[PDB]
Amino acid sequence: TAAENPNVEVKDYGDIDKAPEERARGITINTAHVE
Amino acid sequence: AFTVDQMRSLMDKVTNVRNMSVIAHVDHGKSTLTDSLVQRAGIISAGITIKSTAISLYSEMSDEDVKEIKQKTDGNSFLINLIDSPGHVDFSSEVTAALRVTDGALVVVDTIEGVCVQTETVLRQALGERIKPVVVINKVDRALLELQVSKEDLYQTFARTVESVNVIVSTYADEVLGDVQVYPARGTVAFGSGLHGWAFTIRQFATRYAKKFGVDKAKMMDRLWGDSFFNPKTKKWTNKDTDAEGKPLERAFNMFILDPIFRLFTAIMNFKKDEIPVLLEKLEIVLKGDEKDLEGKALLKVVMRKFLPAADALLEMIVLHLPSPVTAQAYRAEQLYEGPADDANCIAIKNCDPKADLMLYVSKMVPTSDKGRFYAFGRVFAGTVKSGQKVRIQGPNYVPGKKDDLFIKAIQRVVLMMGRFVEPIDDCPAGNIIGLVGIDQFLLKTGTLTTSETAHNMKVMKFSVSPVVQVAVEVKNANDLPKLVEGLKRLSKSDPCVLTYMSESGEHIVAGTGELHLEICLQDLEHDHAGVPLKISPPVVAYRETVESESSQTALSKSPNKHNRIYLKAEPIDEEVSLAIENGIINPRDDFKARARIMADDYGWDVTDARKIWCFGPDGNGPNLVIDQTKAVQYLHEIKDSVVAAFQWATKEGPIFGEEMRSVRVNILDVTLHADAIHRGGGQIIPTMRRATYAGFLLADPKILVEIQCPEQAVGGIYSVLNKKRGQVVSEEQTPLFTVKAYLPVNESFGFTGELRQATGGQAFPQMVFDHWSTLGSDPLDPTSKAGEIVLAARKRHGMKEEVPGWQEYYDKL
Ligand SMILES: CO[C@H]1[C@@H](O)[C@H](O)[C@H](OC[C@@]23C[C@@H]4[C@H](C)CC[C@H]4[C@@]4(C=O)C[C@@H]2CC(C(C)C)[C@@]34C(=O)O)O[C@@H]1C
Ligand SMILES: Nc1nc2c(ncn2[C@@H]2O[C@H](COP(=O)(O)OP(=O)(O)NP(=O)(O)O)[C@@H](O)[C@H]2O)c(=O)[nH]1
Repeated sequence: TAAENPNVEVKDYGDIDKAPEERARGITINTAHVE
Repeated sequence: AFTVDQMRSLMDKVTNVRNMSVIAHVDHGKSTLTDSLVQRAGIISAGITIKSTAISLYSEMSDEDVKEIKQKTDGNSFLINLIDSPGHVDFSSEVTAALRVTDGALVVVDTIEGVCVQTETVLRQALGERIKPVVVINKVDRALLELQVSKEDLYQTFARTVESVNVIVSTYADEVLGDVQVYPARGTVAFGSGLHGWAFTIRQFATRYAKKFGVDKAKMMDRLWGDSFFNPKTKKWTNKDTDAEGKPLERAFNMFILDPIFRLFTAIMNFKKDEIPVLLEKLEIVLKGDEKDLEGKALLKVVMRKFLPAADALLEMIVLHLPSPVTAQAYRAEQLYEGPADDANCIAIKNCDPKADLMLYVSKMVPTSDKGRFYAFGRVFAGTVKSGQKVRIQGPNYVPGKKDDLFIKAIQRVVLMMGRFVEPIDDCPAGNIIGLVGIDQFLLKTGTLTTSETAHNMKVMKFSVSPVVQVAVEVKNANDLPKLVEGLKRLSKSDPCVLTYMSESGEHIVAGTGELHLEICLQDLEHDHAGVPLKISPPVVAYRETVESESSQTALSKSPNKHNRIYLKAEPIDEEVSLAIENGIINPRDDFKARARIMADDYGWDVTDARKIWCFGPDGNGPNLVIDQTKAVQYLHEIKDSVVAAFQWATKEGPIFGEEMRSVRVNILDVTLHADAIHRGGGQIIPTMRRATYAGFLLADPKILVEIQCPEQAVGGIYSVLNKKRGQVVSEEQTPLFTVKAYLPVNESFGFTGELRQATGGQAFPQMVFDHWSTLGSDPLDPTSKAGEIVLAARKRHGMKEEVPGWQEYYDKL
């Protein structure tokens, strides 16, 4: 969507599973919100 | 990248807004799919950061596409709010809150694993919020690369996954919504690989082959799915999978959509460099520049992105099928609103009226980097919220009549919650999601903001949601206690599902939904919230000290002076009576006469004994009593205070190992005092009474609701576990699931939640509340009996001598 709208911040995979636990287990643990 | 003006303009056309989230079992690719959406349509503004809670997407559809949208549309631009949802799926209320602010959901299902319990759990909760679902069967690449699966097998797998899903939907979806099931032919199911950027709908292929087969796409998309066959030999479309001769016909879906894809994979991955250019040319795919040199997966990834852009498939289902707030608040108003259905605020919700009084629901408090400040996250259902606006904050217990939970305060700032960032804005009308700053202190977790004195307050899914896992927390360095007490408060505010309280034994308790949840909580508490070395350990269980029968013989004890003696016997107080005292039927301060009539007429007591209760204990109101049965003691009235005081002391600290007494009745049979008050003084009689009580006690044969919801076939595991833990079934009721109620000793509940999921295949959900005191039949004084082991462990833990002093130790022979 950010290709169509400059007003969308892109979030990459590692920006979403960013927690130290998530990295340690290699899964999502926390809900993440993106726009 | 848009400007605040562009965003605000986009937010005016709520007909072209989509509030939704992604539902997925761990590892099914929820993250990589959203990264795909964000990279393709994410929106960004043209030093305060927040935890990413929601992301905005932007999408434009073609004029023809927009005509297909079966709902009010204004133009070809769409604003999509991808709302973050927690990862704990125990039917928790944190999840329900997140879903509550969405109207549609993108459900991710794995090609191989299919629909798993976690998936069913969030979907079930979603359906309970009248959310419309759309599916994406993800990880398709695994079936082609790893498993080498065949087309018909892949098909069958897809069809079974779609069926599993529509079983959950048909079961929990409100009949008033109509058919909310999902159908590949209607474009509500996508297939693909979030890791590799390609996806499609039958519609896109219909558009592609319509103007080529000389047929309108409405006809084409019906033919591109299910039992439609095109016999190249007859050049005709039929619904029979065989021809006249009976030979096997390949399904249109396989022949026109899968085959081209299969051929691209096979040619590119096998380096057939003379077959790739032709295939690409036929599909009208153009490699430019450095792309012409790619091979293998690299070439594949690039070719599939051009052929069928993933985000494109997902955005198509979102825009065309997920519902836009005007449409939804019309049939969601009544549930959302506790008040009158005819009420002015309920109507404003149904109409999503921005000019009405305010009806803003606070979904949760979100952590910010603004030194311990939490911003309120929520949705404006009615009216419009403004910066510096005077509003009425109503907690979870507020009622229009009382002033409970009410908090009038101005809203400091209205901010757009964009990922980890915020953007101050002046106002926000009904139908939008928004963040409020300055509400921290007044609200923790859910709430309801209104601008009407009449306004009533606002309301929750088949993961654990109860704080069943708990530990005792304490600072390693005494002086740190202040930070710990403060950290717990900070921790509680940031986590809705976390619980902290002080135990009967004086320990700070922290409890979490599950072992993992509790672990994050303790880590965060220790590292951030409190930031001090913490010591973690199990909770100490409290016990009661009672008697099973009357004293086998009169208890006799003398005072230090050796001049005073008390003669008494102890006997059990009936449970119904102890309960009556504990719960308010028999009270310490009631008029002794009326109380005695009740104890005698209703509980079998002798009315004289009752009229003569001297006190309750411990703390003057406990379920233990001293009754006066003496006949001619001269200075009785003068020792009463000493006797009462000694009882408060005796019942507070039992002789078995220092636990409080319960259900203990003490009858004073006789008292012999010295003639002169000097030697009769409390300092003489208080010890006597306490010593005699302990003796009467020891001479009286001393002794010291788990609700589970689950499927039938799983119930067997429940009985299996319970039997392994001195459990006992109580009730088995019920066309939802089953609910087994049972008694489970507290000292048998550590790890129970784990052994239960393991014995029910993760289908059982426990709930536990303290129920009763229960008398252990074993000897408390026998170090090897069940009760005795507990007594020996507590004694050693407290540095007392192991042997329990026996009654003879408090008996003073005449
Ligand atoms: C809403 O959540 C509830 C449930 O988790 C449960 O009812 C739990 O029980 C706590 C205990 C409560 C009992 C009464 C106060 C008297 C006896 C108490 C207990 C002591 O052994 C039994 C349970 C478990 C406890 C020790 C081991 C911590 C209790 C305690 O508070 O010490 O309390 C919380 C607040
Ligand atoms: N082959 C292939 N792999 C993919 C695709 N989409 C995601 N993956 C891979 O599958 C793995 C899991 O993706 P991920 O997005 O983290 O899964 P999840 O569903 O978010 N995780 P969890 O359930 O723990 O949240 C990753 O290694 C990712 O590269 C795809 O389209 N094709």
